[PDB]
Amino acid sequence: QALQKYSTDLTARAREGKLDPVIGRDNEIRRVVQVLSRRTKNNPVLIGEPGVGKTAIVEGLAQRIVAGDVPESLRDKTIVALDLGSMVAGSKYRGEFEERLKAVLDDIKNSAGQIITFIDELHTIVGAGADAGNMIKPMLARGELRLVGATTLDEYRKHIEKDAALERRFQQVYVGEPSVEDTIGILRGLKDRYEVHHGV
Amino acid sequence: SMVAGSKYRGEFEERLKAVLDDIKNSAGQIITFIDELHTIVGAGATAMDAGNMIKPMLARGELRLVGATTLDEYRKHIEKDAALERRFQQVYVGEPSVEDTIGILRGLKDRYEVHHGV
Amino acid sequence: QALQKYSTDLTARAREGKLDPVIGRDNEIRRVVQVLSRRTKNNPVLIGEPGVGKTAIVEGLAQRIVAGDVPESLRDKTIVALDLGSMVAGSKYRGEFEERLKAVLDDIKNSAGQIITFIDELHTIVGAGAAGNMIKPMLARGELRLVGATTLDEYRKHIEKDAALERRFQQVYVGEPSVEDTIGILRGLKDRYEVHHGVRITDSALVAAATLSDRYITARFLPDKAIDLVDEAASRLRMEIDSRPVEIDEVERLVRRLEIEEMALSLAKLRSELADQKEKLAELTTRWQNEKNAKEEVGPDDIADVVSAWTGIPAGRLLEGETAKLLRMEDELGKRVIGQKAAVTAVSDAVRRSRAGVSDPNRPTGAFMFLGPTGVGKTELAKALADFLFDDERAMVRIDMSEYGEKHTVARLIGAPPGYVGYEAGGQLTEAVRRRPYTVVLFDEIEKAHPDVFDVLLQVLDEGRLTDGHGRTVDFRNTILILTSNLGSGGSAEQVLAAVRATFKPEFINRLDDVLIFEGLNPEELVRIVDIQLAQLGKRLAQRRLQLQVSLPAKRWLAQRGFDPVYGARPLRRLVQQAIGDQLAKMLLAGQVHDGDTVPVNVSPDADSL
Amino acid sequence: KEEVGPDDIADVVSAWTGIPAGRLLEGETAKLLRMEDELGKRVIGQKAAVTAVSDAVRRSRAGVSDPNRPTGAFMFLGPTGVGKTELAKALADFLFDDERAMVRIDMSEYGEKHTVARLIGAPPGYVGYEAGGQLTEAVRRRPYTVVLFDEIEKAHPDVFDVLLQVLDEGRLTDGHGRTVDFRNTILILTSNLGSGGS
Amino acid sequence: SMVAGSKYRGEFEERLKAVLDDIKNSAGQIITFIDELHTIVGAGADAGNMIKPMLARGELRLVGATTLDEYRKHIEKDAALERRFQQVYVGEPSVEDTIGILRGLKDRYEVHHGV
Amino acid sequence: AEQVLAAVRATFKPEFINRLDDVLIFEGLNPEELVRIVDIQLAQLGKRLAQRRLQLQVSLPAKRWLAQRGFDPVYGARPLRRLVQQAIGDQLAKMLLAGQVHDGDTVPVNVSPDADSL
Amino acid sequence: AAAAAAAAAAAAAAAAAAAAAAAAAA
Ligand SMILES: Nc1ncnc2c1ncn2[C@@H]1O[C@H](COP(=O)(O)OP(=O)(O)OP(O)(O)=S)[C@@H](O)[C@H]1O
Ligand SMILES: Nc1ncnc2c1ncn2[C@@H]1O[C@H](COP(=O)(O)OP(=O)(O)OP(O)(O)=S)[C@@H](O)[C@H]1O
Ligand SMILES: Nc1ncnc2c1ncn2[C@@H]1O[C@H](COP(=O)(O)OP(=O)(O)OP(O)(O)=S)[C@@H](O)[C@H]1O
Ligand SMILES: Nc1ncnc2c1ncn2[C@@H]1O[C@H](COP(=O)(O)OP(=O)(O)OP(O)(O)=S)[C@@H](O)[C@H]1O
Repeated sequence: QALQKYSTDLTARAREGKLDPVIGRDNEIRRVVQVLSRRTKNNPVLIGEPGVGKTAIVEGLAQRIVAGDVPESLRDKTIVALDLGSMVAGSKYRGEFEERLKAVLDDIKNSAGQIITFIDELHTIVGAGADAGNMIKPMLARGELRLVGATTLDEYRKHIEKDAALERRFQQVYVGEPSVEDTIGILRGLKDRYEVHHGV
Repeated sequence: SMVAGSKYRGEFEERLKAVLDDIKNSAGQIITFIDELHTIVGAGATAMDAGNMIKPMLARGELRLVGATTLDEYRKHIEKDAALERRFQQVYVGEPSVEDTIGILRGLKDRYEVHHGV
Repeated sequence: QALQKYSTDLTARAREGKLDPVIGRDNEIRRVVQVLSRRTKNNPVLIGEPGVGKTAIVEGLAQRIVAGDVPESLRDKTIVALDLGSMVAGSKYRGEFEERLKAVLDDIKNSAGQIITFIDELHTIVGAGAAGNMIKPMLARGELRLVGATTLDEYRKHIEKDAALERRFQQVYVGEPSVEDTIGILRGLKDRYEVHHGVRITDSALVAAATLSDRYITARFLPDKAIDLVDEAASRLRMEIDSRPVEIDEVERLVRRLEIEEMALSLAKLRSELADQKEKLAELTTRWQNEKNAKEEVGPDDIADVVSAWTGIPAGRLLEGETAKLLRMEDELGKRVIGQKAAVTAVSDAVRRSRAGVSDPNRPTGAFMFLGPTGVGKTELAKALADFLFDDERAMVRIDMSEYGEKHTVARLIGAPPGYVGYEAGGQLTEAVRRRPYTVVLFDEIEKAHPDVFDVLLQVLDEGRLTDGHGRTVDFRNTILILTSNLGSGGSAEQVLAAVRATFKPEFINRLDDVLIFEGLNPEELVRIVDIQLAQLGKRLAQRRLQLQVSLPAKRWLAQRGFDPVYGARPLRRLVQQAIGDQLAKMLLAGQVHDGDTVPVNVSPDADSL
Repeated sequence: KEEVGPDDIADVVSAWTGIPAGRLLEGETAKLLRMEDELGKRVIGQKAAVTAVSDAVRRSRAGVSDPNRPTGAFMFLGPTGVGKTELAKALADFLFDDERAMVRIDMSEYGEKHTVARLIGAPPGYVGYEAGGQLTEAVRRRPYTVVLFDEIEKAHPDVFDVLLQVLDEGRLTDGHGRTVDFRNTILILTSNLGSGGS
Repeated sequence: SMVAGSKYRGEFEERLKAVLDDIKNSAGQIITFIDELHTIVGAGADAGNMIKPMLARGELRLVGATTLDEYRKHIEKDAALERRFQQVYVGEPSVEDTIGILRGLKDRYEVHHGV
Repeated sequence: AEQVLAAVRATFKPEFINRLDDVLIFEGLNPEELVRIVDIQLAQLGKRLAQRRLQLQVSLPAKRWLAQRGFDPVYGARPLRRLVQQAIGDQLAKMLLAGQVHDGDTVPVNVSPDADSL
Repeated sequence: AAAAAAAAAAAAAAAAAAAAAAAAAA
């Protein structure tokens, strides 16, 4: 219940058609579904040069879950997008932040794996200390909390690869830019959305 | 006047998030205007946390954020952090010539007659 | 009572079968046990590179205490692991955290020698108070037992800097395993992954996944590297164990896409490619049925497909489609480089070799310098080779060594040493191959480089890998290095070789492949360049419906008056635009040559008018 | 005009990045029709070497140009006092409406082998690192300026090696790792070799 | 004296804002004088940067004094400020002016030494 | 003997001579000491081919046929190691990808004066 | 009955640079 107060809910926004349609890229969606359903250490990381579409893959995954093209043990598992900006709002005292984070982790683990967490731009997860961001380390390797992320390729090697105990517990999923031939299909797909906002 | 006194741990971040929720709360009215926006990058020196807090908000187009930085204080700071660089469009303002600078000068010849009665 | 509240219990979860067997590693178990049974200073600390298994050793110790194979004074101990997360929670008052710590240490004091405290990742304890200092009179009296395990560099950054405690710690190095013992580890873990999924595992997979992960994936260490390929090939098979398989899925989604686009346009074109794709999808479908009429476990190929899809490196069992490519590859590559058949037959002879698994395991798969006069194709060849390995020509990693004329400009490809100005940034060669190494590397005009860059390329070749100014060893073991030049420029076949021996050291020519020498051009082999230039010109202005009509006398005339065997095919590409481009460029904006036209050219004694 | 079309896309990519890439919509074809004769008001004679400079501009505004090459890279030389610098400042006059918005570097100073670094930058770890080059960070702002190279004889034959991938590819690098594209500027080279050869 | 106690975040900034607010709190009679202003560029840790909108709006009068050698090494490299200052140049004088100045200061040293 | 120790003695700045011990001379590529090198290289190539259950039978006439372009006592035995993968490697690679050299088969060597076909 | 209020901090340590000093080689 505590995740109501420190999170959005992409599945609840997807259930009223408030997401731009994701066209293309079957390979990355199949790769994310392959990695996210293994037994232990099940948490991918999307990595690519910026602008090629990395949030679009997670929104396409949400579309494909709400539609229902997934396998059996991925059906009806809502993607609750976490935050780390809103969680350090009132944190003046010496123990409030770690209490809040332990409440969040206890609320995730209390479920039966029904929640897929989503920390976007997780290169900020190292800091916020003063220790902190280090109590999540045993929870990652056991396999309880499912975590999907998205970094740029060059903030990764500055903030995460400095801290090689963490980066062993991830799975790098590279995303490359397309050529022109797929971009023509993407532009034919997204043509209808701008004709409605601008009446032309 | 936002990093004014914030020596406590969470004192800056709720302040900035309150300002941003007030901007997001109203019905598309307020167009913000930050001058000298290269100071966005090194905001909270804790381990990069601040400055790239508004990054998931500019992509949805929630605050219209007109800025004005110089040419050479740009490829030193903002091009260093190229995840922010594609959020911003660019308008290139070059200098005029004399043929229009005469016209620019002829219109400002009223405020100087006021402050100096000549 | 407080240890029940804050901390955990391994022995509680050990008696419930809630771990995995730790088959292997008797030596470090016996070492930690024997250090722990000392009269004094029994504080062991495990130090080793990450991922080799350090939690698993303490779990095997817990399993052994539950079983009872331990020596004398280790009966019924119930190893308790502390939880420093819950120690700091809601303690927003003044003198509260040290009293919680004092209550826990009082709860440790009363029991004599049962409880073995196990703090994992003990480099957090140096801070975490503002406290965390009430250990020194505790360890000065032998009460606490304090088994722990950190990583390799994180020990010396904090704890050896703060050396007042480290005298009260005996250390144990944890050794990584090799390829031989990892197979025996994977035999003892097959029985769980069969249960968690609906799959079975052939021992061929447990051979091949241990062998294949040693060469290609070079970032991790051996015990947990091998579990990944098995554990994700199981998930891929479980995806295909469901109702309808792959491929067919690919084609169905593709044809649905093209259907969408086409109906939205209602382009022809696509209409054809639809139909063709519908033929294919039909055929496959029928084949599928046929097969059905006539797999339920992992084989050798699934590990190969996992290691091929990740990290971009293609390594399979030659899956029936590239055999159409790698035999036709000469004629398909000779659609952009005309002539030089002896060179194409030697460039092709390093891809079919290393694809078919006969090549050397510590060598760049292609490393060969080719040179001669100008205007021949030695730069066009690489941008034709990278046109079907990648199916796009802008995916080349190209540097130009015509700018590295002096000593100090090494550092724009190897990075600066740490603690300097550019250390966020890193190099331009090192940090562009570590991200998915399969690309093709160029070196335009290796002549005019300074003769000290070459003492970096000596361990690029002959070893496979190089260091940088950051602390990693990226490997080039499966790239294709290509060197260009114009050396000699007037020798028949041997003055060129004398110039190469004069400028390069002989211990650099010794490490290469066959140094090719290009021959030039011929009058008959120029017309095939001419019509390629003209068809490329038509493809350029195919956007305004302005095709051409070149008569064969005019195409013959283009071969003649720009010919010379001293500048190559470069003057022809200027002569085309001097003949056609002037008159076309003037008349096209002068009206009257509007869209939907097939303008001809006709032979005049000097020009050729429109 | 009730729908967008292929012209307004070109209007946007003109008004941003400053490159004129339109269709010459009936107004400025009137200019480029008269360019061999409009330029004659400041340069007299030299007629066979204005009908070639006046051709790499017309063929690049018609769309026949080679899309990976500078639009014109030609070298003119001869005796002194002829008009070979006055021409390269006169064809930068109606393209820009000024005469000072061009990249005028002078290679009369690069006698030694280590003045490469003032136009190519400095490798990381060294003193002036965040400064770029003088040739590089004057193009990346507005990628359309005409470039001079005055008296290329006096440069040591190492500067030509830097200049060799400028031609026929269009890109070079610097310390920061960006490949600045010279695909649509007009390079101009001056010289005085021989000065009276038959 | 303004970077006296600061190992925090935002400690120098409030201490500077109080001084600028006490300047512009008053009316126009607080002409300021920062001597040796080549230490206004650094002192960050972003600082020396609340002053840039206040300069080119006419709020604080700011008579400054830099030596020419330290100027082009610390300010002209950071050219956003150099259009916020007028460069009054002071050349060294000739002999007779110095004789006049030495006749000016004859009074003071006779007090400082009875000669 | 003379020029080598004269150049050796000169490049020892102080105290590198009498504080090491005696200096030895190489014994390069010789006809009797050439066979076992080829034995080690062919054992290496058999290690490379034993995964797909193919192995080799190499005779001594081919082993001395390679000794013509394997002696060259200036540059060294590295063109021998190259030519092992040149002559055998391309023929084997051409045969192995088009089937017909099915697994479990062995390969014999067959001497030719310039090639050695299979 | 007071509190603790764990305050933050700021760190700084600059970088160096080297010069090459070419040699005229005659
Ligand atoms: N495959 C796709 N299908 C549909 N829209 C797409 C696709 N790829 C990209 N887009 C659109 O292009 C934009 C991509 O922006 P983002 O993916 O949010 O950028 P990003 O991937 O988050 O990279 P950064 O570094 O986080 S800004 C959005 O407007 C998407 O709607
Ligand atoms: N002999 C073994 N038997 C079974 N599993 C093993 C064995 N050796 C290692 N492993 C596995 O290897 C992995 C090692 O995980 P951990 O040791 O917990 O991580 P780590 O090596 O301690 O690195 P950090 O620093 O703790 S993240 C686990 O999946 C273990 O089950
Ligand atoms: N045999 C050929 N077949 C097809 N095109 C060719 C051939 N030779 C040259 N060309 C063309 O010539 C151009 C390539 O020039 P290059 O030969 O690559 O110059 P180069 O080989 O790099 O010589 P240098 O000394 O390095 S400039 C392209 O336009 C090619 O299409
Ligand atoms: N045909 C001409 N029409 C107009 N002005 C000319 C002509 N020929 C020369 N001039 C003038 O001659 C002067 C010098 O010519 P420049 O071109 O600057 O010298 P130059 O031709 O570059 O020779 P060098 O090698 O640079 S000294 C300028 O003031 C030009 O205007």
